[PDB]
Amino acid sequence: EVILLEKVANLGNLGDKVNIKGGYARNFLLPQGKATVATAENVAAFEARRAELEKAAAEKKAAAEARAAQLSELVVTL
Amino acid sequence: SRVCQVTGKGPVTGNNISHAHNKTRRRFLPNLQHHRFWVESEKRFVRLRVSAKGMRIIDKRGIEAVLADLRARGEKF
RNA sequence: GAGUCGGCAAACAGACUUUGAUCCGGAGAUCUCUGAAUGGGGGAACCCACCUAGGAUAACCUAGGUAUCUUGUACUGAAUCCAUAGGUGCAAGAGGCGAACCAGGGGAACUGAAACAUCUAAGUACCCUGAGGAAAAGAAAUCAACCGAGAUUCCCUUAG
RNA sequence: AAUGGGUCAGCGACUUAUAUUCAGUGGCAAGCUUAACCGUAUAGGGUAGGCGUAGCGAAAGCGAGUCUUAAUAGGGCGUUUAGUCGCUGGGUAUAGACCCGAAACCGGGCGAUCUAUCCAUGAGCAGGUUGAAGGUUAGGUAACACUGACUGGAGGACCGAACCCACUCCCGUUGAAAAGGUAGGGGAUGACUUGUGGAUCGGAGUGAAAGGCUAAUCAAGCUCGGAGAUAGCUGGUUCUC
RNA sequence: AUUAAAAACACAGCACUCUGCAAACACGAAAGUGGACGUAUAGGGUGUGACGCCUGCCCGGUGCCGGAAGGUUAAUUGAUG
RNA sequence: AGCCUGCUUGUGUAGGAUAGGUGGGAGGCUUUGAAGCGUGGACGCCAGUUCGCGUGGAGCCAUCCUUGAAAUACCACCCUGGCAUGCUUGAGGUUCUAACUCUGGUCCGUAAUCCGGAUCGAGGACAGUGUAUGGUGGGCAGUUUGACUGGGGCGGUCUCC
RNA sequence: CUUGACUGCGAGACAGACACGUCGAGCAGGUACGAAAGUAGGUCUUAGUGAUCCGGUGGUUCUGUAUGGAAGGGCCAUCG
Repeated sequence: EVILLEKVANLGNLGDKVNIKGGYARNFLLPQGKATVATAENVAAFEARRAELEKAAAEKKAAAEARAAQLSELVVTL
Repeated sequence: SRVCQVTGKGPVTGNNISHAHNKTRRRFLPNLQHHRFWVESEKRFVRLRVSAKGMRIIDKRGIEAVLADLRARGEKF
């Protein structure tokens, strides 16, 4: 009932329509820009933007290549 | 008061028939709760006291369509 | 077209009217304070103000404004970047009263049942909210039986 | 020696509507009659409908018959000569239904100027006693215990006026007074008394509690409505033969 | 208040019991407010009623508190006939 | 608890050795069916069976060969002891944050212990509320609680022979 | 030996406010016994009981909300 927009969910995919609970669509996914309710009004707009899904979702895992190298330094003085 | 801000469901009245069929005036209250609804086109939440039927109507029609004709009626949010 | 200055209230004064009073109708002018009462208060008929314009000689006076809300619009702009809340100014409208009628919200009990609980009384009385001179309803997702009728309202029957 | 009436003069109790039944009296008559409504409108029109001309059966139905029945038997009901619409009476139904009369129940207001509690802010308590704790001082003990003297001025302390109360008698009972007076009595620096303003209200308040109080009203205020509640009860019911 | 001032109520003291704070509890269809701008030495309810000596037996009934988890058991489910 | 895959594991009387069967099927010869004893992995209504045969490209179970209520080899269909897992669902526990809650802090509207908004914190899918439902419930309510009767109360009696 | 502790009724009475109740010759259809007249519609007699409304069960010729059916209702028998 929703199109996903992130591939790091524990039971999610790239852009697959999944039918989920109403609270999970309502309260978490839609206010955080990671899913949108699968409506039958703009479906021909999704197929003319399928090459937009590759760039940011490849760059996200590519930015964590050098992001995790500064978290495990253990230089925080309590 | 206890009216849904989406549907206008207020409280209605009826009876409490016993096993000996004694009728007593009771009242039927809507299942109205407070819920914050995220609007993308305003980049904020609105918090309106709606029934669960109103929740389902938000789910079916979108928050933007329902929030369009809340204010034609002239509600708070 | 000949008297008049309202009544209880008859007289009396000073007067007015054929150059047309009084009287009657239409349109204006004035219209103190209270009261929705609306500049702020208040124990109704009272108390204290502000702003603008003009006039006034250590005192004021004239004429306008100055409520709240809703809607529309302009300007302004918090946390918070953008713009939202909010705030200021304008325009328009509202509020209160009235016997009933109407449409709704909430709704008894005595009573009857020869007691009394279901039931009745009765969706009555009452309270509340709106609207109009009427309102409401109204142009078949309606009824009829294989024939047909065609919106709604009101009345007489079918029928106690 | 039961009730009721002081008396007089006025007033004061079988109505009205709509349905119906019976009698009387009329019109039409195997038919009678219209309701709304139309009407130059008490006319005329309008016969939709109502009742009658046929009944039996729970019904389908069948019909001078029908039902029951296995029955053409029995038995029940029915079948040759009248009904309908007015009008006037007597009844009946539903309405306050002959009139007057509860205690009460419910609904909307009005009241805490009396009172019960409380809140705020004020103020009253003549006069006389008693003499707590503390202190000072002399004694007295290792300091402490503990004794006198002086001081101090406590207390829901004491006696007593104002004030507040109300235990007793008598009077008064148609009062001076819808709760008092006169003699005596209780408290009287407090859990006191009181002014002014405010708060709480009717299955609801407040109550040092008595069913007390809430405007002379209280086991559920007052007022207005439902309402002409209801009354198998009481009282009354008017001229003549 | 207006026939009962008392032996009645109150009372200091006592005990039981509730309540960890947005307290138990009360008035409020609710918001709120009191409790309380308090906090278990506090606050509510209840009974007893200074003080002195004391306050015996009973847990069957009924309540209150705790306990397994066996039977029963409501809406809702909807197998099967 | 529902479903599927290869379906491998069937050890009774008697059968060397196996019974849950249904059809093509009478011989298995794809390194035969690598074989006599047998290494190890499993289990056995226990000495019954599978694969690396100890080595190797080798005739064993003899397909009625007996026997047994149906025989093994061929090859298709399912289930049963059930191996495994997902396609699911139902009850618990723990955790998370994002709904929700806060009669917590701090900003802001604002000169406000209200109320919103933002943010931080804390709890947390609990709490709580709506609706349905069982339980408790004189806290409150509308009522009922018979007549006769040598007055009433008590006892007795109410219908029938 | 056997079911007359029958089915349909029922002339006429008794009792009686009503609802109830009591007795019953005879007729039809089928049966018991008896050779046959005939007796047999319970028991020598009078107590042994309970209205309606609700429901249950078995029939049915009836109805059956447009129609064909059902549902529900009606009548008949019966139970609580």
